[PDB]
Amino acid sequence: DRRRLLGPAAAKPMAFEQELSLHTGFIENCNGSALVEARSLGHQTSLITAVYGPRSIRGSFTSQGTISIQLKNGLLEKYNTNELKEVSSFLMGIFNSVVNLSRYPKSGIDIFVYLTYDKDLSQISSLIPHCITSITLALADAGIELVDMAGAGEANGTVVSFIKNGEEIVGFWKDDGDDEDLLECLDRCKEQYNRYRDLMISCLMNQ
Amino acid sequence: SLSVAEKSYLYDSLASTPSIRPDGRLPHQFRPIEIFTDFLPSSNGSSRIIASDGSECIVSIKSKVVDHHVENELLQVDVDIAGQRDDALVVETITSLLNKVLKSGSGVDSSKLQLTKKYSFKIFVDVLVISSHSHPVSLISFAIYSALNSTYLPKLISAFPTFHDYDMVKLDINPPLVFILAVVGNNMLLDPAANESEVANNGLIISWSNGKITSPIRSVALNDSNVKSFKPHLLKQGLAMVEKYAPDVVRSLEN
Amino acid sequence: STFIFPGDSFPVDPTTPVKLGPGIYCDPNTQEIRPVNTGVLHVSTAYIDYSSKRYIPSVNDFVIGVIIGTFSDSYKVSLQNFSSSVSLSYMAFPNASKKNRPTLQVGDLVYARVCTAEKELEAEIECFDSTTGRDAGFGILEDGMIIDVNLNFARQLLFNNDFPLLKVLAAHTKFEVAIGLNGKIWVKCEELSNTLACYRTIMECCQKNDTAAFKDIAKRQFKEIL
Amino acid sequence: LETISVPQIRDVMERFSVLCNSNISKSRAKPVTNSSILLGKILPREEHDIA
Amino acid sequence: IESNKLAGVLYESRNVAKRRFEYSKYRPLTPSSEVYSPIEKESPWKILMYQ
Amino acid sequence: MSVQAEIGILDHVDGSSEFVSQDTKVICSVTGPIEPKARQELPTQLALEIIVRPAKGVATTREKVLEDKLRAVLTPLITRHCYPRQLCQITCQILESGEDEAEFSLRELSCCINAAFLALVDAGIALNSMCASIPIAIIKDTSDIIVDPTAEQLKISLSVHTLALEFVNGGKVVKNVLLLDSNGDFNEDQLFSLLELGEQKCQELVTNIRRIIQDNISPRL
Amino acid sequence: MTISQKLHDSILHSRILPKKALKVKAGVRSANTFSVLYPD
Amino acid sequence: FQFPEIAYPGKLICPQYGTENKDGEDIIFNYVPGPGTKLIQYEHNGRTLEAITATLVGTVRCEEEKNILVSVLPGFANNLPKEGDIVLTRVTRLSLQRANVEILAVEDKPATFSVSQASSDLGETFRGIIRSQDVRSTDRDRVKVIECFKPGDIVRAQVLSLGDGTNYYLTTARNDLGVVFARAANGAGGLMYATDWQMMTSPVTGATEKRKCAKP
Amino acid sequence: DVAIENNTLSRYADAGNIDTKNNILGSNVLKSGKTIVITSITGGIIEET
Amino acid sequence: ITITKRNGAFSDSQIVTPGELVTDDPIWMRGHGTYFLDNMTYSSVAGTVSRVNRLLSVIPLKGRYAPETGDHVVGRIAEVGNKRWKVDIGGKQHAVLMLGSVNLPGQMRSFLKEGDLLNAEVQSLFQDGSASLHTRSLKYGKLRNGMFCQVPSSLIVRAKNHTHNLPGNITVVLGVNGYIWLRKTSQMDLARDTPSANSWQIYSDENDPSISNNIRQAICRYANVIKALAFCEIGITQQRIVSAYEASMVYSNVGELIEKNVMESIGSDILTAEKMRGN
RNA sequence: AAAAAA
Ligand SMILES: [Mg+2]
Repeated sequence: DRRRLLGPAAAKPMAFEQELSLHTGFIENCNGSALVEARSLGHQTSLITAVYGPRSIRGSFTSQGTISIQLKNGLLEKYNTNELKEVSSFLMGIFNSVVNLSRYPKSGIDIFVYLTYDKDLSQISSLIPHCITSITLALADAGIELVDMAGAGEANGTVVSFIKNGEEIVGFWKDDGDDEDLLECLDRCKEQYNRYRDLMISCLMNQ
Repeated sequence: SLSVAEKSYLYDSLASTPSIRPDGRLPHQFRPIEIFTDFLPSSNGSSRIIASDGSECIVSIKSKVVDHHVENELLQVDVDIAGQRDDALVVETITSLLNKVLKSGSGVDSSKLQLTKKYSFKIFVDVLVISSHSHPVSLISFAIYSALNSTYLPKLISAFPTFHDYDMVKLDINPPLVFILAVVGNNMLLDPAANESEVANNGLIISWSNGKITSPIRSVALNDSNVKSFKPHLLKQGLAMVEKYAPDVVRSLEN
Repeated sequence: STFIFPGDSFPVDPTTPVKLGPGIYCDPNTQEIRPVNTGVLHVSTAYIDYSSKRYIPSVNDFVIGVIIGTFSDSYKVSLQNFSSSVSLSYMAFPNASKKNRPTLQVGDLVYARVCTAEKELEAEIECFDSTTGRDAGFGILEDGMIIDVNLNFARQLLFNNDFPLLKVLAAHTKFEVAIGLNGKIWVKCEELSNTLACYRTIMECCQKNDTAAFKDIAKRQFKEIL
Repeated sequence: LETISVPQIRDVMERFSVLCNSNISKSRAKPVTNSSILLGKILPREEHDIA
Repeated sequence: IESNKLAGVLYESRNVAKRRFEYSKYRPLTPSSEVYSPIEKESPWKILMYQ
Repeated sequence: MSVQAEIGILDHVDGSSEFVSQDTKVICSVTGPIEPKARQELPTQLALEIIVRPAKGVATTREKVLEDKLRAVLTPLITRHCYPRQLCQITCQILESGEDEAEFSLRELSCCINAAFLALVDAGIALNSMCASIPIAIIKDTSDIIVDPTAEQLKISLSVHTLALEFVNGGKVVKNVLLLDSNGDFNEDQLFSLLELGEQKCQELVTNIRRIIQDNISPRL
Repeated sequence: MTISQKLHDSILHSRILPKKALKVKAGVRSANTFSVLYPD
Repeated sequence: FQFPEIAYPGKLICPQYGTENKDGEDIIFNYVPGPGTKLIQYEHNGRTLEAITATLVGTVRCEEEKNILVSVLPGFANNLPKEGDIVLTRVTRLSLQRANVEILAVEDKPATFSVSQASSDLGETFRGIIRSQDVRSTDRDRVKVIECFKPGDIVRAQVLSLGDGTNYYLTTARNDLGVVFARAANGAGGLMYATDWQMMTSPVTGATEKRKCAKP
Repeated sequence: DVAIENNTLSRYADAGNIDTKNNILGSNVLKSGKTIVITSITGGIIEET
Repeated sequence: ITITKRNGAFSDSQIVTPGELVTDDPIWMRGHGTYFLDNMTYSSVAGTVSRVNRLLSVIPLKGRYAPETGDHVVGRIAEVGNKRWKVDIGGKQHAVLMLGSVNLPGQMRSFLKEGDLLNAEVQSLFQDGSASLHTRSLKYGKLRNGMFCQVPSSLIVRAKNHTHNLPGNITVVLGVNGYIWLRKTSQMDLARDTPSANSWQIYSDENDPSISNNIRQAICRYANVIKALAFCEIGITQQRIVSAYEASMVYSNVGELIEKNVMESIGSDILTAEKMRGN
């Protein structure tokens, strides 16, 4: 590789109570940033979300804004690049309802979400509600108008995102798990949403 | 790319209580398709599907031999869309989605591809989308389904590697189906047209295996403009809609 | 000879007023005069002669350009490859007109002089001198052949009349010629064999660069085609 | 404004007051400290200078 | 002829030859290149003002 | 430290040069002032496009460092405000490593500097002053300072160095140090002892360079 | 690009990591389950 | 105001219309959305409802102009070049019939300015074009652009028309508009100050360059 | 000012509980002023001949 | 859902092919599809030999829409720059629409923007074959109050009037380019050709506030029959549409017309009816 | 995305 330093190509790699921590506005490189850390049982997750925008696009005739989300692997190389694109597509399907696009014509908002540390003692399903929490904080910190606070929860691999105080749904992610958990997951994630919502609102007011 | 005058017309027409589709279809009607099978001798299985809008998808089924103890995934689905990159956002999304739809521990029996206690058949599924005027996730799904129904592999000889030089094995399995739904106002829609998805408030991707709803189940945004939140009753309605009209489409594609 | 190097001290005393020129640079802050090129300093007037294959737009310079584009406001003419374009106005032609525009296609050779040439602005040329009877050979150059040479060989050929090129070529053949200061030389004859004979001479003379070797090369070149 | 009913303004206000009281007024969850799990200690560090 | 463009030229030539003159009053309301008139605009004083 | 150099070996380029030192041979070429790309345009100053390719393989991050270090030297040399909104393409191709290219890149760096400056002269670009670069190394055992070493002298060397100085007034007075690179274990005393021998040897190559230009430029005029 | 190379070159030239410090001292695993022992 | 003072994104502020009883007559308060607010639709009791909802975290301000305007003020984006505003720009390139620049900051209203943060090495920064006829009111026909502006010089101007979605159209016709900050020799020399309206001098090297200067 | 966090992202962060999934041999988090730096060290094995 | 599973597989008119000599007579005038080489005329495309008067040409079996002066076409705005509009009429090139070729009442994006459909007339032609659009008429303008559908350009022949009124209170705009627009019959549509023998709302983006379901399903059904006639490669005329719309009334639900066996039924019905009462 | 007659 003439772009980076990959080293010797003839070598081989190595072969062998909910708690939240929220911090926003700690990056001066962008317009809005957020830090989300969650520790539960034997599984903790720490990720960082950066928001760059809204910045004008030359020649753009779009009467509304354009959101782009990309997930990255900060340290541990676990999640496939194909799967990262899938979640990104899912995340954009959420905030396109959340973000007031009519406010930013001829403009675009780029969202970078760095997945730093994730310990585990499906798989990426559990990180999804934390990514939504991070982005919604980073957007609100950046100054981007949001119609409502976006939040979600993970119950038996079934992720569902809520707005308008859980009355409606802005995203639904079902992978593996089992059946007939429709009513249960909707009630369990709604509790996680309300919990994540109040902590998100408190996070923006305090600092 | 429709004008606002068209979008405002189609929305008011679809969001109405007696929802009128632009083509007259009922919320459960499917557009007429055409499926060709077994047209590739070099491959173990093949399929081709033509849609109403002119959408086309070619799916090829090939296989090899490898240890199933060193390989957890015996089913690899690759998607190549014409005029699109291999690292494109939509391409890698569908590539990742179909792999979850067809997986050894999701919607596909792993014992079916089991020959011996040591070696087993690994199936390579290739997808070539010639034309796409909408979300091909449902179109490709019907193509992979018909491709796995008509498949021929080298026939085994011993038990628990050698193969039969002439006679072949026909893989009989129940491949999963993926039905994309459109959420417009308070009404649910099956098989969204090109122009319908551009005004739809939201959308649903629902899978189907063994006469029952199964994972993956996603909520995709069919557009980037008129995307709005939806009530939970629409998800229960949509799922039930797929549930009752699935034995009809399965029965049709069976012949 | 007195050879000069960039950064060296300037021999000329700052007491007596001396007009500037190409080759020397006036520092916008320290106000000191220093050489920026390598060559021979000529003091009559103060300038430095240095070897350069690349031409730069300058006032009152005869150049041979090629039309690379035709706009509504002016012409886009390239005096040299990869260099920035030059603006040739429609009114820069003799017997100009308002509605009616001069007839020039893309690729036509034009012999014009540079009127206004700013460092930070697009240069401009005019197909009529300001002025020398309006006819110094200015205008469209029909047919013929052009040759790329260094700027040193071009200026000495046009200005200095002691240069044994037009003198030695006139004896071998009768022809009309136009020389630009951008390293372009346009020569047209009657028979094609004569034009080819002239091209091969200048090509060899520019390479060897010898004043007394002009007659020797011209003798063997014209006898080679026969 | 004279087209729309005036007492309806009192109606949509009462339906607005009963909307807020039955929505944002109800929220209860056990208080959780914002103590750092991993990077929360060092990332939002206040800028200090040394001489 | 050698460029096969003769059919087009004779076509455009006939359309030139069939050009009909008509007074400004009895001119067609739709502007065309097949009918000529001194004034082709209903309000010719409009373009005079904006100039 | 006997070297060899030629001027104007390339035809279709505005200016070129071919530098030879020991075994490392780096040929350079310069085209400008020419039309710049939209992304390279500088409203006031002059844009510099520097390209350095190795003798074997394709240009990697190693050569990206060589381009970055070479840029630091040629930048203050050229009077950028003489050519507003313009481009200068400087390409340095290494013909032979003349050393161990995997471990040391400081020999080729000095040669890329020398060849580039000569090309700048040939192309006829506005230069504020002159320049000269020499490779220096310090052996672990002998602990002596060697100016312009060889390949075998680098393998047993403790620390490698690179010096490039700017010269004014007949190539005698030093205006400022343009580039000073050092790699390996060395103290402060060895540093000031490096410039003591370096500045002496630099001026030796400056006056050596000056006479090369005279022999090539003068016959053209 | 430059930083990645500058970090690699400086570490290499500052003599921080010897090639002997990267030598892998292997071991064996025999069945008694499986017990692993290393030479000391 | 009987309405919540502090508002997070998604918090209900006030309904569509409002009214009160005073002086024996009904006064109608008309609530209209503003910067930070968004009129959306909610459902309750099987009946639709429209109410003003804040979209940005901050304090709610209810003001009236010679109707009640509901807006939310954060603790930049809203600021955008509009016809009549004064804008500080920097010359990117000079042509013969015009002079294009890039927008850096915009003057506020009662000095204070609003700095637009963008990358100047990309082109994401707003670009603007100053016509040759918009240089000065004196002799609008013939104007030498070389003797007016210069690459790198800072120019204070006022935007006339936005035109298309690419370039803004400015002007320096009035006295308080023109080249503000500039240096000798395209920035190579020392700093220069504005004396005469058509002359800029440098009280350091004694250099004088012809520019279009504003009034101190 | 310089404040760091070493061995926080490594698998050898905790003596008792060792991460079976994490392949990081050594790590460091650094923040000098506004700029933050996160370093992770991984490894590999190659046959030398 | 309908499927089709097939396994194992995937005064005369002269037919000519590229390279074939059509005639050895240099007298004829060279037209389209033919190139001249040494007094011989060769065909450049594959199709039928068209001999009309002095003009000799070859008609291709299939080709994009060729714009002619006076053609009533329906187009979509592709891009807007300077003082012009470039409209897509489904031709080889984008038709152009000058600012002086529209109606200004008493920032061009406030009138027409990317995505907007419109009907216009080909005012003139450029040398490259591009068409110059002209919307200055009471019959032309920005399109609304309906739905768009596309049929092959070779299925709609030129006519004196391309805007027809149909039973069901809807109106069709049969463009020569194949682009068709169905809409609710307005005041202009009702009385247009009749009063002849007897303005800021024209660029509005909003449709008619009151669209009855009787018209929506009419617009819907009229669209299904047109694309059905196109499915059978039948030339669409105002009579073919009305007949198909009436012949499709035997099907209660409108959605049943989307089927292949149903479309070919309506198509064959008109072909046999016009053949029976035509002779 | 200027052009032709007088
Ligand atoms: Mg592809």
